[PDB]
Amino acid sequence: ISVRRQKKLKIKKKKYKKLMRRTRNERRKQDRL
Amino acid sequence: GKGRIFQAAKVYQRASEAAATNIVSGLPPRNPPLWLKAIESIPPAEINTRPYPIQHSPPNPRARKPRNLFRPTKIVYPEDELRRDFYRDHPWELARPRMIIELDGKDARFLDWSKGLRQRGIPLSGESVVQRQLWLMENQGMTKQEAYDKARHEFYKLRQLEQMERRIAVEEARMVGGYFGKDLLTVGMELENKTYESWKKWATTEIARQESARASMYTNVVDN
Amino acid sequence: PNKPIRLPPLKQLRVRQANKAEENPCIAVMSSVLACWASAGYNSAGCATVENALRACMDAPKPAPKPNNTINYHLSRFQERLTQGKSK
Amino acid sequence: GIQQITNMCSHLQNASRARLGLTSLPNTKYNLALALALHRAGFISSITRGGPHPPTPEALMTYEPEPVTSANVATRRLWVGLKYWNEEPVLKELKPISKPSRLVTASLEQLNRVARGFPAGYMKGLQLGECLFVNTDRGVLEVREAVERKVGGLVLCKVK
Amino acid sequence: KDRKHANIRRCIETFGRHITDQSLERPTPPLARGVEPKPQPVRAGPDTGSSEVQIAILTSKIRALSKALEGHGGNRDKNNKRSLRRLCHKRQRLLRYMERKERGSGRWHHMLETLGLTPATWKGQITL
Amino acid sequence: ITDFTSGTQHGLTLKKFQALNIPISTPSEIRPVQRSVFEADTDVTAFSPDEQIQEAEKRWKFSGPWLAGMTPGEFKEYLAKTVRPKR
RNA sequence: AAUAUUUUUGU
RNA sequence: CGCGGCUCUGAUUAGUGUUAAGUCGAAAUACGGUUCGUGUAGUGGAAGUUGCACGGGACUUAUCAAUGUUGAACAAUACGA
RNA sequence: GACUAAUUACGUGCCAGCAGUCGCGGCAAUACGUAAGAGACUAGUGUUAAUCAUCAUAAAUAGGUUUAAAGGGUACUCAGACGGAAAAAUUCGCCCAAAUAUAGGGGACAAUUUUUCUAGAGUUUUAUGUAAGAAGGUCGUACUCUAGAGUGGAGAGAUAAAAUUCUGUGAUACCUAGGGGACGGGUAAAGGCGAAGGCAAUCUUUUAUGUAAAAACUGACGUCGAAGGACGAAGGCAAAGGGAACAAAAAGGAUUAGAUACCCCAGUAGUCUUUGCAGACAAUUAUGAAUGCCAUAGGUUAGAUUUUUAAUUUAGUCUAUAAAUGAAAGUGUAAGCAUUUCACCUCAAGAGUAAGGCGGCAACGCAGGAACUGAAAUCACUAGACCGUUUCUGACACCAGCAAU
RNA sequence: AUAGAUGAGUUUGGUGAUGGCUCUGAUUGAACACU
Ligand SMILES: [K+]
Ligand SMILES: [K+]
Ligand SMILES: [K+]
Ligand SMILES: [K+]
Ligand SMILES: [K+]
Ligand SMILES: [K+]
Ligand SMILES: [K+]
Ligand SMILES: [K+]
Ligand SMILES: [Mg+2]
Ligand SMILES: [Mg+2]
Ligand SMILES: [Mg+2]
Ligand SMILES: [Mg+2]
Ligand SMILES: [Mg+2]
Ligand SMILES: [Mg+2]
Ligand SMILES: [Mg+2]
Ligand SMILES: [Mg+2]
Ligand SMILES: [Mg+2]
Ligand SMILES: [Mg+2]
Ligand SMILES: [Mg+2]
Ligand SMILES: [Mg+2]
Ligand SMILES: [Mg+2]
Ligand SMILES: [Mg+2]
Ligand SMILES: [Mg+2]
Ligand SMILES: [Mg+2]
Ligand SMILES: [Mg+2]
Ligand SMILES: [Mg+2]
Ligand SMILES: [Mg+2]
Ligand SMILES: [Mg+2]
Ligand SMILES: [Mg+2]
Ligand SMILES: [Mg+2]
Ligand SMILES: [Mg+2]
Ligand SMILES: [Mg+2]
Ligand SMILES: [Mg+2]
Ligand SMILES: [Mg+2]
Ligand SMILES: [Mg+2]
Ligand SMILES: [Mg+2]
Ligand SMILES: [Mg+2]
Ligand SMILES: [Mg+2]
Ligand SMILES: [Mg+2]
Ligand SMILES: [Mg+2]
Ligand SMILES: [Mg+2]
Ligand SMILES: [Mg+2]
Ligand SMILES: [Mg+2]
Ligand SMILES: [Mg+2]
Ligand SMILES: [Mg+2]
Ligand SMILES: [Mg+2]
Ligand SMILES: [Mg+2]
Ligand SMILES: [Mg+2]
Ligand SMILES: [Mg+2]
Ligand SMILES: [Mg+2]
Ligand SMILES: [Mg+2]
Ligand SMILES: [Mg+2]
Ligand SMILES: [Mg+2]
Ligand SMILES: [Mg+2]
Ligand SMILES: [Mg+2]
Repeated sequence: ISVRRQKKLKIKKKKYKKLMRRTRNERRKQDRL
Repeated sequence: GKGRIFQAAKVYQRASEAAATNIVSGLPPRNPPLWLKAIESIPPAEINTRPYPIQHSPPNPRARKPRNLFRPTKIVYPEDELRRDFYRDHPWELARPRMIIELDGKDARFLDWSKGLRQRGIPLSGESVVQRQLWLMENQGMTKQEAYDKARHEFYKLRQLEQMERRIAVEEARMVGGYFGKDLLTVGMELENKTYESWKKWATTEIARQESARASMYTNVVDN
Repeated sequence: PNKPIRLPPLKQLRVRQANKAEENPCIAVMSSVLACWASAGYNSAGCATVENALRACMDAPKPAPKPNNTINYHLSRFQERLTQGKSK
Repeated sequence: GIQQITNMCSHLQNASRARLGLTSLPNTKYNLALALALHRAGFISSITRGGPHPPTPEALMTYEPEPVTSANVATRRLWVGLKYWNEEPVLKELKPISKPSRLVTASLEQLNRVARGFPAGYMKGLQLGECLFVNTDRGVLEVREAVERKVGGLVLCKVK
Repeated sequence: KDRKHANIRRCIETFGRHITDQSLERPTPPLARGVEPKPQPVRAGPDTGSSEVQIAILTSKIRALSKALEGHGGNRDKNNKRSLRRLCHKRQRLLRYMERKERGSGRWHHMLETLGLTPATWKGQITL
Repeated sequence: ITDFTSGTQHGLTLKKFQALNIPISTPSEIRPVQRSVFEADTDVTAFSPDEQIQEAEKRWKFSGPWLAGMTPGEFKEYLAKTVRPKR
């Protein structure tokens, strides 16, 4: 896999890792950890 | 694939087919090249086929998976061991120049080593001692050392006379009014002078050069 | 210790600067002048003999260029023989 | 086993691809069977078993091998003479069919079809120059020999 | 290391097929149907390759290593945890072969009782 | 390419020495006694197991090495690989 | 030889 | 009647796809102007950026201070660009 | 319009519309709408939907995974597939050979089994060599802390330049005497060692493989290996220690249009020790492990043999090639010719995401879709252009000088 | 059953690959539009 295409996966995994933090407390209230 | 498709061995097969028929259908084929019939009955030889090379020494029998089965082997004779023993005992025998340029290849036809060291066509050198030693060692059933001594002493008696001739031949020529040129001892010394002088020029030039480096280390530009 | 390796196949076996680069000699004399001023002084008498040498240097004519070195030509003859071969 | 015939098929190709005059093969009852078929078919020159070193080429046929007992059976080997003609090997391809993972058995009714350039089963038709070897009760024969003897068996390899 | 090669000499002297062929009553396996015993050539040296000697030598290495892994700081040696698993598995493949080859011969029972090799050493799967 | 070089460095050095017309004599320890080298008594390499030490002084070509000359490592290799396997 | 200011954008 | 499954719907709320013509920066591709990516842990409106180890899909992209030689005289009927 | 057999004119002007795919239409459109001509099928003709084939496009026949979708982090290993030599019994597998063939024949191969064999795989004979691993201890250069009311007496350190900062409560610099933690200079190499991860000061202790040479011994005991279990870098969580140095965070000073940043003054977790959890990596040779085999050369590592000078030779590793192979780059102890076996792939994007579930203290890991939207995504190479890219070549391009705006 | 195995348009500045999509062939217990 080229480096240009690897950066497409890099942006997807970061925005997801960044999303699971923001909604971590909300998922803890509903018992969805 | 840096190589190219060489079809040099099929120039006949290819030319024979291109000349069998005519491109213009309905006409007889024109005459073929002048060389098509000359090599009609002289096909090429088989190339690029690795055979089992000639074995100049008994191959290792204990090897169960031997390699290099298609590698030419070294040519070693019984004389190779004798040449090394002699020339090592007589290192300066190599300084005596020897010509390895053959004239017609028919040199081994007049060599009868049952007569002595002096043979026809070849000079008296360490080889004549080796060939004489190998003969006595094989025919007369002598040992390596026994044959070596006999063939080695005959070599000295012949070389001694050679050095005695140079001395007497010159001394004999002057007794009747015969003069010669510059001997090798004098010419050799004159050459050293021309070289020694050139070294002296190089020494004085570098010596003076180093003085500048010694003085340039310290600084005295102020001129106190 | 190991011996020199057999160079890989190169495009060209050559030396960048065949003929040595000559350094301006008068630049060395100037450095000596600047040394006196640093230690002795500017309007002094110790730099007299050194300042004169700097004027005589710039006045003298520069040497002539030396004949180019033919090293790169001989390196190109024995490249394929000395190295692994030529690459391109 | 069939693994030996597969190794023999690959090696004979690599040897012909390298344009080697002689070729060695492990001395086995199965390898000698196919070797005799290749020789009887005209692909290899001769077959003589010997030690780890090839016999004297000058007296290949006249070579008198020593008995094969348990004291030397581990060192014996089959020495095959490869053939090259018209700047081209005579045993170019030796593609196998029956591999250790699967043994392909063909019937007489199918070999009769494969012998005339028509597929049958997991095989394909034979074209000009091709050749198919079959291991049967009467030895490792050729598809045209097995068709004449009216027998089927195990397909070993296809030779071009 | 000195005991290692001194024990290897004990194993060859205790389980050596050249010593057990006479010290045991029925060392060899019982003959099969139609099979008759024949004389075989004598050995030119000590028997050091038989499964009995090897299984004993692996038992000497398993004890020296398993004892070093249970000593002080032995848990921290996480790289030799594989060395032990490879000695017990290597011994499992020789016991699994010698079992069917010896067909319950007396020479096979002398090795088990002497070394204490229970069925858990070769019969199942060794998971350490 | 044929890696060659001029051979006069040793070819003429032999012709110079032979121009002095002097033989080679056995070394003498310090009554000058210049004995020739090529003589049937001294210049001999073949021998038999009958000759004792009294004749070994004449020979010049020995098969064994000179102990005092060999290095400590070259001596070890001799003792182990040439002497030990001869008992 | 071991040096390093800043300098974005283009339907 | 209870438990479990399943379908629909749900204030509120999240992600992603598409849509030439908006705004804010300029992260990548050249040494991309702080080498870029992998993992992991933080951090920032956003792309990003920071620590730690790792990869080259980046430096094999490498090209002389060994400065390069009186290596056996000369003359002859030998030798003759 | 081309695929697809068959042309012009006028009108329309990215509007109206056409379209199965690529596409056409922006004022002289063979592609739209009319008129004419032309090409074809015909009581049928087109369109929509569907199925097969196209598609080797889930490849049993018959694929593929270095750089294009796709090799598991690792190999010990249960099951399971596959696997020598020369004979024999049994099955009658396989073949004659079927019709799901009674009963026979043939014996190469196949399955179970038996007896022998040594070429595979193993054992012994302290190899040599070696940063695999572990325990208990130490050594040293530098750093840092304390003290000597030391010497000396105004600056130091930082950066491209500075500022925050240090210093008259005596700093930096130069010493003396006590400590205190972690680090590993040279040697050092294309070198080596382990299953991988990874392992480089030193002593003792301790542990499994591997390699060379000969002999001896066992006698196919072998390879691969789902799952389980074990091991698994840095970072991280948990507990107790340690804390010199470095340094996420937090915080300040500059740079800048702005600057969270790159740079700087300082600095907590953390890095280290011990006991557990955790299991993700460009865990890489972007190349699973293993067997058989194919022509040379130049280095290099640990051995062996020898006429130990220098050449043979075994097992590794690294460059450059031949045949060959490949999309090519290139490989050429393999990315070749073959084989075994496991894992994995089936257009892009959504997505390694959602839901339920499992593991974990947590962080997260394992497993793993579909809807919506597309006709392309994607690889290597070729020639250019560009480079706050290298080395050069021309030009008042620049420097310098004079004149001018 | 021995004649039975076939391609085309489309990614790129361009070449060669990879990999889809679409057309070409046959058909329906078919529907619709114009007849
Ligand atoms: K590169
Ligand atoms: K049978
Ligand atoms: K002080
Ligand atoms: K190794
Ligand atoms: K710091
Ligand atoms: K664990
Ligand atoms: K090599
Ligand atoms: K989703
Ligand atoms: Mg990929
Ligand atoms: Mg530790
Ligand atoms: Mg633009
Ligand atoms: Mg709602
Ligand atoms: Mg960046
Ligand atoms: Mg940028
Ligand atoms: Mg950058
Ligand atoms: Mg990074
Ligand atoms: Mg911050
Ligand atoms: Mg780059
Ligand atoms: Mg047309
Ligand atoms: Mg297009
Ligand atoms: Mg129209
Ligand atoms: Mg009709
Ligand atoms: Mg891998
Ligand atoms: Mg895993
Ligand atoms: Mg992975
Ligand atoms: Mg039967
Ligand atoms: Mg036996
Ligand atoms: Mg034996
Ligand atoms: Mg063996
Ligand atoms: Mg040792
Ligand atoms: Mg003071
Ligand atoms: Mg310390
Ligand atoms: Mg590594
Ligand atoms: Mg070091
Ligand atoms: Mg295995
Ligand atoms: Mg597993
Ligand atoms: Mg950790
Ligand atoms: Mg930790
Ligand atoms: Mg803590
Ligand atoms: Mg700040
Ligand atoms: Mg650690
Ligand atoms: Mg790693
Ligand atoms: Mg595997
Ligand atoms: Mg290495
Ligand atoms: Mg290479
Ligand atoms: Mg291939
Ligand atoms: Mg996908
Ligand atoms: Mg997953
Ligand atoms: Mg989930
Ligand atoms: Mg280019
Ligand atoms: Mg101008
Ligand atoms: Mg100006
Ligand atoms: Mg004006
Ligand atoms: Mg392009
Ligand atoms: Mg394709």
